[PDB]
Amino acid sequence: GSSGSSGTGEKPYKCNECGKAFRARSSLAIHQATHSGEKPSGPSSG
Ligand SMILES: [Zn+2]
Repeated sequence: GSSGSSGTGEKPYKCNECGKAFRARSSLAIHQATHSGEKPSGPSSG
């Protein structure tokens, strides 16, 4: 694995969906726009 630690690193925003941490809101939002998912046309996967 990895330590994923480079000097400073404050996690002001935390995604209550997976566990991601962004520096600002905009950064968090853009991501939250990936979780959305329903009525999938093609369950072939899973
Ligand atoms: Zn997330």
